[PDB]
This record gives sequence, structure tokens and C-alpha cells, in this order.
Amino acid sequence: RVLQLTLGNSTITTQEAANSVVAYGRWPEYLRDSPVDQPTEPDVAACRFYTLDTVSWTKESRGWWWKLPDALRDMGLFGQNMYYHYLGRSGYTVHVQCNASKFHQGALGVFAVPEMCLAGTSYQNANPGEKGGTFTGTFCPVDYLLGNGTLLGNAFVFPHQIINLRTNNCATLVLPYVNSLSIDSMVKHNNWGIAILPLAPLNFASESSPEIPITLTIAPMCCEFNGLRNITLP
Amino acid sequence: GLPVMNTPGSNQYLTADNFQSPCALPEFDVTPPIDIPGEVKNMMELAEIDTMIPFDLSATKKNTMEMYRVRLSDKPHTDDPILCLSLSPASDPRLSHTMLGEILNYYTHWAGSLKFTFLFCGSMMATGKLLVSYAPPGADPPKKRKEAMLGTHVIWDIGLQSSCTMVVPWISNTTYRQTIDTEGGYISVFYQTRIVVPLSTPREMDILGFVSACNDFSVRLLRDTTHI
Amino acid sequence: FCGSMMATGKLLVSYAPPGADPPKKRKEAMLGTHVIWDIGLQSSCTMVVPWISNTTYRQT
Amino acid sequence: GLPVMNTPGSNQYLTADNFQSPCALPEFDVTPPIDIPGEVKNMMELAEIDTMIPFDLSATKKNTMEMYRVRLSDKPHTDDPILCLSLSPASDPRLSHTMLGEILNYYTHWAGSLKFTFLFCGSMMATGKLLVSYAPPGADPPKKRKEAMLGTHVIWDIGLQSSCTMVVPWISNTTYRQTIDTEGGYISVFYQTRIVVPLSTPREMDILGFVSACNDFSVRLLRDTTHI
Amino acid sequence: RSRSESSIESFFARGACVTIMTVDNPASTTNKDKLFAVWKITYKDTVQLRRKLEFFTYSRFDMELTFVVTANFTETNNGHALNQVYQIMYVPPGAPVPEKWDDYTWQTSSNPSIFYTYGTAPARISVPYVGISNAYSHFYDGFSLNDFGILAVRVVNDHNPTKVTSKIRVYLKPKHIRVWCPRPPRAVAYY
Amino acid sequence: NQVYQIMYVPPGAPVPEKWDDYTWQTSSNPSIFYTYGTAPARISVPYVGISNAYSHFYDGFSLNDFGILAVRVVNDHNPTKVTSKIRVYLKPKHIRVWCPRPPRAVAYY
Amino acid sequence: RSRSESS
Repeated sequence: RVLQLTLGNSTITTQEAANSVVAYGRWPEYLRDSPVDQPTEPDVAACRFYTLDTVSWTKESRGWWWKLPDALRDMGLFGQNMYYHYLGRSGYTVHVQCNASKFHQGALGVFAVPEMCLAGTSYQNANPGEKGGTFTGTFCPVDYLLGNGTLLGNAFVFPHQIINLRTNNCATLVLPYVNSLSIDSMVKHNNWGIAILPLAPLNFASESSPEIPITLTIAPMCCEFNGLRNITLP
Repeated sequence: GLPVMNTPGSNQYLTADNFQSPCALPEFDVTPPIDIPGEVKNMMELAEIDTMIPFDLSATKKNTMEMYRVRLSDKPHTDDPILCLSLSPASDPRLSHTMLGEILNYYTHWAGSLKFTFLFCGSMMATGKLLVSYAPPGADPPKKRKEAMLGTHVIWDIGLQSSCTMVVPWISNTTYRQTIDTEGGYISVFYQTRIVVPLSTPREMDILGFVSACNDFSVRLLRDTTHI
Repeated sequence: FCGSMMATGKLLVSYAPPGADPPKKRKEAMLGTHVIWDIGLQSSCTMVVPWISNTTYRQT
Repeated sequence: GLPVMNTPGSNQYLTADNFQSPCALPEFDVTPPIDIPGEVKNMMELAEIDTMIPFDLSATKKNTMEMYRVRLSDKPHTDDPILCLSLSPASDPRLSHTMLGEILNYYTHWAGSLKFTFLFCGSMMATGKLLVSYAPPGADPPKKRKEAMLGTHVIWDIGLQSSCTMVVPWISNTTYRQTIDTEGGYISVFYQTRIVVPLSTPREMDILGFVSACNDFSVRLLRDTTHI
Repeated sequence: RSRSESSIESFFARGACVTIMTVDNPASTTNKDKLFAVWKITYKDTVQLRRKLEFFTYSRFDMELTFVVTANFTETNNGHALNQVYQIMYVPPGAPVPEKWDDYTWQTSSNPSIFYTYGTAPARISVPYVGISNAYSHFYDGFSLNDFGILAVRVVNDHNPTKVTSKIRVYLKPKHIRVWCPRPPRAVAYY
Repeated sequence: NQVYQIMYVPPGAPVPEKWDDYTWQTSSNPSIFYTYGTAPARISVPYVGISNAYSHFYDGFSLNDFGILAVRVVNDHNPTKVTSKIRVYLKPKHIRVWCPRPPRAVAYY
Repeated sequence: RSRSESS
């Protein structure tokens, strides 16, 4: 069975979004009552599954990472909205599938990390746009650290899902908007940050594709923006 | 006016106390807080999150992903445990570095049930059976598969379910385990049968291990130590 | 698709509407309308392109 | 008598506190107050009064009536704004000296809606149309009339109504604007059409500008700075 | 068994000296700058508190500050003096911080102040949450860390001819805490 | 007027070693700053047995704890030595006992 | 928003 999800001009097929995890079990929604609260609401075409360029997981692949909204600082509309607008706030459904054959043992951890400050500093350095940033096992923040001198084994606190190949081959984190504010400048501040690390090292059979692809399908949800609308009076 | 007597204890600052203190910005209105998602209300609600156990702390393998997998292989079929593991959440380096352990570090007594997990993450076509055994405390970790099968133990079929979970139970005379040094039990994994596979698929699977607290777990008497 | 039963991948099929120019990069095409058809899940992507024309009868 | 314990904080004078103090004239009867008209109850009720904005702070024009009018003329019909104006009620010298600004000076965060006014005060027979545009913050003030017409903007006909009013809206991520340095938006005025006139009437009109707070405006965390 | 001892409060709520402000009596003789001492309230020095906080991403907390003052003469000389009195200034965020010993800032009405006379019940005040946003952050993934004001202390007795140094421990103790998005804790080591 | 610090160290907690060992600062330890010449300081730790009652006798192998007191002056560079005694006056409250035993002769202690 | 701090 395969569900075919649609968001206007975009469509994604999904085996079974049974293993969907909403971070902190909070579904993303708009700003509740708590016009005057300037909720410019363009939930039309900026809410379509976008697809980042796939990375090629290999034997010695350390890991990948993308900041959000950053990633979509170009995905057409949404990327636009993050300029004609000063303020905004979107949740996001991140949908990571990585099709592989039944002969590829391996396992990835997808970690959504609120305010993912990757340590070891210059805007561009920490914003790899749409191609994401990679880790290293010794610029590239240390993998088993996630920049921040932490022991990997604890990552699992952060909304996470494990793509153990000999089972599900997809994963879907659902991040809701999270921040110390109620709305904010979507451009200069990346609420989330998705890191994908290989837990079990990718291994396969003799003559088989030695580099399985993994795609990210980030769809901004219930997004909104500030206001330019002023007011007049007679 | 009203006659009073200041008893002993007056005018001493007692860090460990709390009394209504005069506020320095009584006019100042505080910024109302929002419904930020993911509010934590109790430290336990972190100990409750299964995290990875660094099974190998060999200087080499440590401080890199390598300290978390177990090289299930297909080399000479020895008869020792695949990975023994003492359940001293604090008295054992392996378990010490876990999240659970991190919260345990800030307490002296804690007493609950640890639940473990072993997610196999080898071929989809690979198959075998491993015996996971709970040696209860006081005793000695089992060294032969046989001894372990006599004890409590799951016979977890790789091929049928990619993950054996299993809550070890709570025990202690002193009905609060002390984090410091000396019992706690063990958990071993035995090759029950070799991990047989079809074609060129590698003979090198791996297994991940989790640990976390169950609802019965709790801690008491805080004790920070972190210094420099 | 009529390749291996074990083969697997994902192809992006995109409808560039008329007037515009056919997309030359996958990226541009993902911005447009487009199915992301998983080889591995369904052996066939179908898709009805829509009818359009100012001159409400296309000339051959 | 009643046993008591003086906790820490006793016998300290804390400017920021208030406690019933013994009165020095307990017999003395105070003069009853009258209903003097014009009692103010809240500082905002001054910020709410549209006052004049010194558009020109040129050493020459400043410190005299001249710092408040804009020489709408009929010279080479350039394409820049007639008078751009950044809405940093505090971060801009022009707006700083206003009454609104004066109250803002005594606070750190304030956050509301500014309403402006442009009372034209040229010939009764004069006539034209000026475009007033609100460039929202983050962006850049518009430099051509065209760009400004694309933005929000009133097309205010001199000839029909001697005054264009217009409430700029409240915005801020940090839902309390900081008075110090850096955004806030802008307000420009474009000659839309030249200001055409009948007979010898001079080709030198002028326009006055007001600013004030709306009901939504408010301030918090007082901070006096005035010294010497 | 009960969870009580590990609730957020029971965890965070704990008096912890976060610093020691040291000043010198305005000995008109040679006192250079020790005249007043000023500290920008930040957890970032006490590994202990710092760590517990970084266990989360966001948090709010009315901070209560106690003050313990301790003096002693510097010269074994016949050091005499009258009970001094210290001024404790709290400077709320985005307010000017004193520079001189006698900078106008001490007088400035905004700043809540404390006059603690030496040898008495330790002074104490408690600024409420003062974030401009809805919670202090501990991490950020954007560009141009939060404030909690400044403490400022200066002796007030003036022409004393006997140098009298004094430490002032500050014992900050988070109260009414609430946190968000737990994160793995940093190894004791890096600090 | 000096001021003494009185640290209570609950059972199974590290006890200070240096004068300025980090332990004085360590948040766990309830503390007391008693300024000399004032109302005597006072605190009251509750029962802190890990078990259900302190024992007085044992018939097994590997006595209980009730923490540690620690005191240190805080005024630093004083150039005049000032020795100070601190009597502690412990006073059991809310007591309850079990299994009375014959009392030991005054002599052996 | 509230006016309180400026009464």
C-alpha cells in the first residue's frame, strides 16, 4: 500500500506514514488568538513538499545536516516569502526516505534539534542553504558531537527517528514552530536543524549500488508572515 | 508594639531556605510567556528517553560512532557472551555516560526499573537467534550460553523482529540503590545460533543498545558534583 | 517502469505548462508541478496533463 | 513574646520598595484637593498628543520654526522623496525630539502603532497630489516614486483634503521594540504631480507633520537617564 | 517512591554563589579603581548552574539574589572604622552601568538599590523574569545570549583613612523556573 | 565582625578538603552564613536514613551516616589571627525507637 | 501589552 500525498503542484508517494513522529507531540498550528495580531496568512503555495538534492550515503559517509527554514531559502515561493516578509513562523513536515535494496544493511538516525547551534561562526559557514552541511569523524563539526562536545548516544532526546534499513526505509519528523518568541525573522534565525547520522555503518552485498540515495522532502506547514498593511482614517 | 522574641536562627542566611523576598521592579510588568512546545516538568522525563549505550570504551573505538555498535560476526563460534553488561547505571563506565546516567549523576539514591533495547541493524536477509539473559544481582554473570539459558532470558530471533526489548526489574534490600561502589546484576547476549545469511551479503552485522527508566524509576537527595 | 523487481529509485516527472520553457535542471522542475514517482513502490506513474488554450481549440 | 526570626533582607534600605512608614504630622489635617481640570493619569496620555516633527535639523534651520516645514516647491521635478523619514521613534534625531519621543526616552521597551499626519498649509487655490508611502522595516526606503507606488501608500490630493493622516502599524519579532540601535521602517512623500497653481500665488507651499501614539501603544521598564 | 525531589524546581532551585564582587573603601590615599566593582549577571561562569541550564533550550525564571558581605582591614595597623554601609545597585537590562565611583548612575532613579549596613542580615532582592522575548534562550541559531542586568557595589563612607577591602558574594537562586526542549548535557570537561 | 560559613553535607556527598575547595560552593550542600555576635544559627536536617530507621547495632557485614558539618571563616586577609570555637547543639526531635535492649555500663566508652 | 508601567 502506498499513499500519495499532495500539496498543489507537488506530490510525494509514501509507503506508510505510520512511523510519523511529531516533535514534543505538539502538532504545528498557527498563532492562536492569544488581524490585530497581524497574521498575514498565505497558506497557499508556500505549503508544498519541496525536495532537496539527494545526498549519497556511502560506507565512509559521516553524516549530513540542514538548518530550517534556511534549507528553503530558495525553494521558490517559501524562499520568496522569507524576504517580502520581515516576520514569519512555520512548522514543517520533514519526510526522509532512502530507498535501498533488500541487500543493504544499515541504519540512520534523523534528529530534529531545536536551535541547533553547530559549533566547530560566519553566517555563510553555518547556512549551507539547500545542499546541507556534512559532518566529519575527527569546515565540518565533529559528528559524534554535533559540533557541541556532546556524546552521540544522548542525541535520542531530540525528536528523532531511526531508519534501520532492515525494516522501514523512510522517516518523517513533524516539527512544530519552536522559539523563545511568538513570531520572528525567518531569515536570520534557524528554528530547527535536521541532522542525519549513520548509526550502523552502511554495508551491502558484493556487486550492488555502493551508494544508496537519501532524499529530504521538507514541506512548510501552517506558515504566516508579518504585515506591511498600515491604516488610514478620515 | 506587638512584643516579639527573635529566636536562634534569626539573621543567618540559609541557602537551603525560601522566604518572600522584596522585589526590585515592583512596577515592571513581566513579558507574558507563550506555549512553547516541549516543556519538561520533571527530570525523570529525560531519564525516560532510551539513549545509546557506549558498549566499547576502547580508547580507539571511543569518542566516535564506533563506541556504540557490536560487531556481530561469523568468526570462530566461541561460547562467551557477545557483550556482557553490568547494570550499575552509575558504577559502570559503559552505562555511566548515558542520558539516564547523566541524570542519575545528580542524585544519590535512585530506584526503579531499567528497560533495555537491542535494535539489530544488519541485513534484511540476514537471520539468526541470540539469547539475551538477565543475571540478577548477587550472582555472577553467566559465561556459557547454557548457564544463561537456565537463567531468565529472551531467545530473540533476528529474522523475525529487528529488536529485542526487555525491562530489567527493580530490586534492592536498601530500597534505594546507591550510585557509588557493589551489585546490580548483568545482561549478556549469547550467540544462540550463528547469524546465517544468503549471498555475498557481508558476515558483519551490528546491534545497537538502548536504556531508559520506566515509570517506577525515581531519584532522591540531589547531589551536584561538577567542578574543575 | 519495466526494470528489475528488486530495483528501486525515484524519478521526478514534471509538467512544464505552455508559454514557458522546458526545465533543464531537476531543481527548476521540482519547483513546477511534478510527481515524485518511486520506482520501488509503484511500477507506473500515470498523470493527466490538463487542457488549456486561449483559442479554445488547439491547432494541430 | 511572639517568637520570630529575622530573615535575610532585614534592615536594608531598598529604594525599590514601599512599606507603610510612620507619619510625621499625624495630627495635621491635609488641605483637601480640588477638581483641577486636566488631571493626567498615565504617561501614555501625552504620547497620544500629535506634536510636530522637526523634519530639518540643519544647524541653520534648527532651533527656530524653520525646523518644522518642508519647502514643497516647483523647481526641477526630481524623482527622490520629498522627505523620507525613518520610524525609529528613538533611533532617529528627527523623531527623537518629539513629545512622543520624550516619553519614550523614559523607557526601554515600547510597542504600539505610530499615527502620522501631514497638514498641508499652502494656498487655498493651490492643488496637486503627493504620494505618501510606508516602507515596512527590513526593506530599504524607496528612492523612486514608482517603487513607492508599488508599496503601501496613500495618494493624497492637496486640493481635496488639506491633510493626509495615516496610522503606521505595529510590528516586531521581539514583541517590544528597543529604543536603541537596527530597524523600524520609513515614511516617504513623493511629488506625484507638480503642485500646480493659478495666478502670482507663490510656488512655495509648505507641509507640517505630526506624530503620536495610538491606544495600542504602551511602554515598559522605566529608565531615566537625564544627568549632567 | 516519589518523583518530587527531581521536579524542575527541586532540581534548579538551589542557592549557588555565582561570583564574588570585591571593592575597597574609598581610601583617598591610593585607591585606584577598586572603589566600586560591577558584575554583569550571567550564569556563564558557574559550571554548575551553567550546566543544569544548558540541559534545556529555553526557560523562564524569577531570579532571587542574596548578598553576603565580608570585610577586614588591609593594614594590621590600629585599624578603626565605623560600621560601613555598602550600596548594591541592580541595573535592569539595557540601562547604563556606572563607570566612575561617583558616576551619576548610582543616583539615577531607575536602578533599584540596596543599602546594606555591614554586619547585619544579608541583603536580598529578587528581579522577576526580565527577558524582552518570551523566555531566556540558551542557544541561538541566528545573528545580530540575553541579559539579566548588572550588579554594582560601592562603599559609601568616604574619607576613611584606613583601607578596608570587602568581598560580596552573590547568591543567585532561580525561582519559579520552567524549561523547554531538553538537550543532551555537555561533558563536564569543556568549560 | 566576621562571618562563619556552616555547611551541612548530606550523606554520601563529598566533604571539603581545601579551605577553598569547590565543595563550599557546590549547590547541593545546604549552607549557613552566621555573622558573629548574633542569634545562634540553626537548621534541622530531617531523618536521612537510606533504610527505614537508623540502626544502632548490626549483625552483618559490607553504622549509618547523618552528614558532615563544615565550617570556615569567610573574611580573608585578616592580619590578626582570630581563633573561634563553634559548639554544635544537636537535639533529636520527633523520635521513635524499636526493640529496647539492656543498657551498657557507664564504664565502657 | 499593558499601560501599568507608565501610570
